[PDB]
Amino acid sequence: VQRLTYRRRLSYNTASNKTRLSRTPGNRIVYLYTKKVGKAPKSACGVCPGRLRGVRAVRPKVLMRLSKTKKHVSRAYGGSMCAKCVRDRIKRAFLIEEQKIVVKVLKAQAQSQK
Amino acid sequence: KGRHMGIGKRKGTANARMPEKVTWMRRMRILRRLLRRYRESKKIDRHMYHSLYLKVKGNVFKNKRILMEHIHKLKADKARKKLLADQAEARRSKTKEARKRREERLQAKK
Amino acid sequence: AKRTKKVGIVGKYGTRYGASLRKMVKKIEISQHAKYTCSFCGKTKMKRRAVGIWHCGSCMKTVAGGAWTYNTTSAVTVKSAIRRLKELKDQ
Amino acid sequence: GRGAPLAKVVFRDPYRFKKRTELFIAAEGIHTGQFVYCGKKAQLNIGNVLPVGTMPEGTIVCCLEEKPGDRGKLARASGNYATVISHNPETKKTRVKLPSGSKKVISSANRAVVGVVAGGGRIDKPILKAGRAYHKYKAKRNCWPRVRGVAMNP
Amino acid sequence: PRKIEEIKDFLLTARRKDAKSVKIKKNKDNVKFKVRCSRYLYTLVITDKEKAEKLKQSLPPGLAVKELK
RNA sequence: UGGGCAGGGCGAAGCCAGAGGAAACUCUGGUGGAGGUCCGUAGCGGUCCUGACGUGCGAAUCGGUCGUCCGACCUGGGUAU
RNA sequence: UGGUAGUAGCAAAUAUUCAAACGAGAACUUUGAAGGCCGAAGUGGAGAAGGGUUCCAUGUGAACAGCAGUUGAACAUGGGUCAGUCGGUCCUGAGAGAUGGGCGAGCGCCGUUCCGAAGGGACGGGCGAUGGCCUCCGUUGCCCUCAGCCGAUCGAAAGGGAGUCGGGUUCAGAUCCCCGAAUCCGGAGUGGCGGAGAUGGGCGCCGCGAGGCGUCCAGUGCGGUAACGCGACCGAUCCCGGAGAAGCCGGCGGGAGCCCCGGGGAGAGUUCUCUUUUCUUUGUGAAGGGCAGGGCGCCCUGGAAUGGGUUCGCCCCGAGAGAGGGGCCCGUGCCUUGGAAAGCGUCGCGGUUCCGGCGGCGUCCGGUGAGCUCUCGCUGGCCCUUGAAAAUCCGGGGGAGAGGGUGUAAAUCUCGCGCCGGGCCGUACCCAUAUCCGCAGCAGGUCUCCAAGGUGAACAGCCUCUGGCAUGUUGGAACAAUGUAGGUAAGGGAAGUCGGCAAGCCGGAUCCGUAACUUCGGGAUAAGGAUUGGCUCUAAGGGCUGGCAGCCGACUUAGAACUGGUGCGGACCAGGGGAAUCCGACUGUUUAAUUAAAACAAAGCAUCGCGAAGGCCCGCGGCGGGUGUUGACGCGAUGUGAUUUC
Ligand SMILES: [Mg+2]
Ligand SMILES: [Mg+2]
Ligand SMILES: [Mg+2]
Ligand SMILES: [Mg+2]
Ligand SMILES: [Mg+2]
Ligand SMILES: [Mg+2]
Ligand SMILES: [Mg+2]
Ligand SMILES: [Mg+2]
Ligand SMILES: [Mg+2]
Ligand SMILES: [Mg+2]
Ligand SMILES: [Mg+2]
Ligand SMILES: [Mg+2]
Ligand SMILES: [Mg+2]
Ligand SMILES: [Mg+2]
Ligand SMILES: [Mg+2]
Ligand SMILES: [Mg+2]
Ligand SMILES: [Mg+2]
Ligand SMILES: [Mg+2]
Ligand SMILES: [Mg+2]
Ligand SMILES: [Mg+2]
Ligand SMILES: [Mg+2]
Ligand SMILES: [Mg+2]
Ligand SMILES: [Mg+2]
Ligand SMILES: [Mg+2]
Ligand SMILES: [Mg+2]
Ligand SMILES: [Mg+2]
Ligand SMILES: [Mg+2]
Ligand SMILES: [Mg+2]
Ligand SMILES: [Mg+2]
Ligand SMILES: [Mg+2]
Ligand SMILES: [Mg+2]
Ligand SMILES: [Mg+2]
Ligand SMILES: [Mg+2]
Ligand SMILES: [Mg+2]
Ligand SMILES: [Mg+2]
Ligand SMILES: [Mg+2]
Ligand SMILES: [Mg+2]
Ligand SMILES: [Mg+2]
Ligand SMILES: [Mg+2]
Ligand SMILES: [Zn+2]
Ligand SMILES: [Zn+2]
Repeated sequence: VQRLTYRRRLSYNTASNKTRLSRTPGNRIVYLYTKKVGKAPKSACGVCPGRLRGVRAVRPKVLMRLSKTKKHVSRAYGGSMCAKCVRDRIKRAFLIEEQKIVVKVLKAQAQSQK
Repeated sequence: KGRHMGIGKRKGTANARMPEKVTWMRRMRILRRLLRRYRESKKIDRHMYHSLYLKVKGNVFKNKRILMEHIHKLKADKARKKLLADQAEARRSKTKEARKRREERLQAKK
Repeated sequence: AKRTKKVGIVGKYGTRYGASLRKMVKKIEISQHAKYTCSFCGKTKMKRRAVGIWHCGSCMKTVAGGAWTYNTTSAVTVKSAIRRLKELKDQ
Repeated sequence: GRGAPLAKVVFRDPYRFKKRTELFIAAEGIHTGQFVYCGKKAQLNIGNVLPVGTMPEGTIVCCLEEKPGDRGKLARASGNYATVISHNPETKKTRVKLPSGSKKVISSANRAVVGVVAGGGRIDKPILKAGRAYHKYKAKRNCWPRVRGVAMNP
Repeated sequence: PRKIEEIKDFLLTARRKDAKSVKIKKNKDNVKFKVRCSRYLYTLVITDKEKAEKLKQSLPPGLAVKELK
């Protein structure tokens, strides 16, 4: 059984120093250092725990090299807020304004009676 | 073949040699997959499947053959009970339609 | 198969800390670990996230409450008293 | 290291386009997504914070402000509250019964959060072992392993 | 690297200025054309032998052709 | 600010099934693995032989036997008194 | 400088033997053979701290390596460390530390946002100057206008931190040197090109038509009901959000690496008998494309009790369950480019040498596993513990503004390519029973990664494979006493001794059984019993395909017969037990180097002070500082010490 060593001067099993096993074309098992797994961006709703879909879950600095369409989605608040809260905000924004209009109409009727 | 495995040549407990949790989860997987195979083949209905699922979780049937034999006898007794009910319901329907036809015949007379 | 007869969740402490202390902690441990019905969703999915902090599994709504119970007698009494005070002051 | 939970409340700045965030002492009965009103004209209900000079006698408040503009320094521990007993419109001073049992006169211009502090009843549950005590005090400060003086040398 | 599946696109790639050399590797049951560019070593994989030699005759004259083996 | 701690024993809450009962509920067989829990390695420490040595391997070490070994656990580096 | 005295000693960790070579000389160097040890938590292979030439080759044997040495980590000669991608460098954590200020006789001290005029920046607009085909733009100089920040700055070779892998090469260096494939960041007048923004509609005409001229209009994309997708698809000051960025533990599932089994090949071991036998090898990088495989607290149709779906456990469901259809993320797995050219195993030729030399072949088919390690994912438990910031990057709301009037179109592009560069410092070796610290080649101490086969519960102990070593600062000859380390002892069984000190007895597993007491949790492996080997059977515990048939694959449990000199957890591993007293609740800590305890500590209990111009305390000093990012469920000062009774 082939026993292998670190290929870097860091000899501590820290978070950054995590490796995997890969077989070289020379028929040899050699450590290959793997970057930490990225995470999908979280929505700005603050209620939904599920991470956003359609966005690459890579390390934050890797987002520079990615294309624009692979970082967001074709929607309002797309890529930073889930569609569930988006449609809820749309409905709430409409309904609150409608009630405000109704309140102003009631105030107008109250002043007319006054 | 079974040699060199007697009580003398055993230093660990039976739990360590074969964990109870693993044996239990093996049985649970086998019985539950058998139950859903029967359900998808329509050999058992949804309600019987649910009741058997809970009874399996309750540690009733230790073996797959015991479970399927229990299913077979339940199906046999239920089918006969359904046969008796269908005959009685058919006879009741015959009586009800007979008196209804007699009533409508009397109304046709009047 | 009722495993014990008197001690319940407090049985994890074994024969330590004294009987009176164990029976006194048992009721509070039951209260703080049993899940309560959320007043916003109706599902019995209220868990004590931290000291005095309760969270809903489905509503995902965080409620400030008692250390070991969802709402203390002092809290509900104060809430009723304040509501009556507002009614009396504002007619 | 604090026995009382905190609530992060976000207001809209009236002088520039921004959303200010602040942390208040959580009063039990409050929840996320709730509208909390702060000011003189805010009505009397749990969660709102308004000056003492407006609230009636016998009310229950928390995070009492010792001086006008002090941001709240009195009655801000878990399960503790202050009761407003009487007012005095002349000199604008109000007597408040502190949780320690003493009554203090307070200017009627400082604010106080209505309700009791959440997280009450903590002392009711007995600490059971050194482990609970060690973890309780490690967060706060190094004062737990108190050696009695008589055990020491002179 | 890249795998070119068509033929005319490979011809355009070979005629591109970035192509410094092209090499022909013929193994059993396959013929490969590797064209070296500044970034990618494009490979064309074909099985028709007479079409492969037609391709090598149609290669631009300005590219360094290097037969392997 | 990082790293680390074999294999087993006892079996807390929670949950399932069956039996009994008017109810309250009570029993039996299961799953579950909680514990400043137990045996026991690595590690940490040093009870006894008051063993060995005692101008020594050593200005405090060595052998067997030993306490603990999921947490008031052990440990590196940075830093403060 | 003597006697001691050629004395004490050169005794911790099983062990060496034979032949040859160099050499003047060999128990000690080298080679070959044999016998051994470390036994994958190593006497192996590689790091960090530390050391600094100890690393490599040749020569010498003056001195040292407590014998000797042909040997050395000794001495003398010369070499050896190559980076955009490995780290430092960047950020900030606990902290440290200037300016303002205050104090101080004074060197200086306090203090880190506080008793501060703390901005050297900018979208845009205006004035004026320069250069280039003075078109348009760039550098500016001045003015208008806009602008928060949290404190200059230091602080990690284990925290965050974009981006290099495969093969080969040396006496010594390889993610650095050669070869081949890549990738990140920055830059760009004429953008070097292609593509997007893109080229449509209406009307008047000509032409049989296709199609061609003349006028207006639109054109910062398109698609699907949806999760969202497509190759890009303008955009400022401002604002919000995310990633960076999270504890410990348990269970389970997926994927790799290792191990195991049945075969094909190639090469070696045995063949007095047998063995279609036994041992080694039997592969593909990073970055892309495609497809498996996992996960979803994502969506669409429809709405359920006779309740249903479902895990090892759970859990979920009119706030929309089962049944279908889709959408997204990871895709480290498989195929392919890379890539068989290279590597490896064999057989054969060459250069008589100097050779990444030349050649043939093969580098194959399969199956399972509570197997071990790593990683990914799901879920749950615990906290009077809630388990870090910043640098940096991205997305979103907004339309302040820009771009052209129908084309040679433009502003603008996070799309495919192209062009150039990436500075500075370390890079050898040792890493530990001989390269470090202990005065030394000192049995002491010194932070981590990789972990095979058998037995076995096991990373226990024992034996073995890869790898390493010569028995730990000497050898030979005898086997006296007294010793140190192991044992064995007839009969008695603690009669010895302060004292069962020491030694000895039990000991694993399976089937029975288990008391006084009790805080009801325990005591408990209580106590006390029986079985254990080998061989041959029987019964039971499942998948895949088409109550049935066939084919597969594993480990177990129970029962029975036969048999051995009653031996059978046969080595190793491996608890003596009971009855009471005192003290201490217990877990834990304690006098490093004589005292590990009844001592200390601890949860529990009971007091005291303090509502902030405050209590306790520090400070020479200060509008000083710690508690305090604190407010009586808090902080500080005491006593007692589980529970019950008082
Ligand atoms: Mg780092
Ligand atoms: Mg996208
Ligand atoms: Mg069990
Ligand atoms: Mg302390
Ligand atoms: Mg003393
Ligand atoms: Mg323990
Ligand atoms: Mg002694
Ligand atoms: Mg002596
Ligand atoms: Mg123990
Ligand atoms: Mg002598
Ligand atoms: Mg020695
Ligand atoms: Mg080495
Ligand atoms: Mg050397
Ligand atoms: Mg010598
Ligand atoms: Mg390079
Ligand atoms: Mg200073
Ligand atoms: Mg710095
Ligand atoms: Mg770092
Ligand atoms: Mg590969
Ligand atoms: Mg469904
Ligand atoms: Mg080859
Ligand atoms: Mg917009
Ligand atoms: Mg090196
Ligand atoms: Mg080593
Ligand atoms: Mg030294
Ligand atoms: Mg020896
Ligand atoms: Mg020797
Ligand atoms: Mg030595
Ligand atoms: Mg005897
Ligand atoms: Mg005898
Ligand atoms: Mg005697
Ligand atoms: Mg003894
Ligand atoms: Mg006992
Ligand atoms: Mg007594
Ligand atoms: Mg004690
Ligand atoms: Mg101490
Ligand atoms: Mg001592
Ligand atoms: Mg001692
Ligand atoms: Mg006292
Ligand atoms: Zn949401
Ligand atoms: Zn809810």
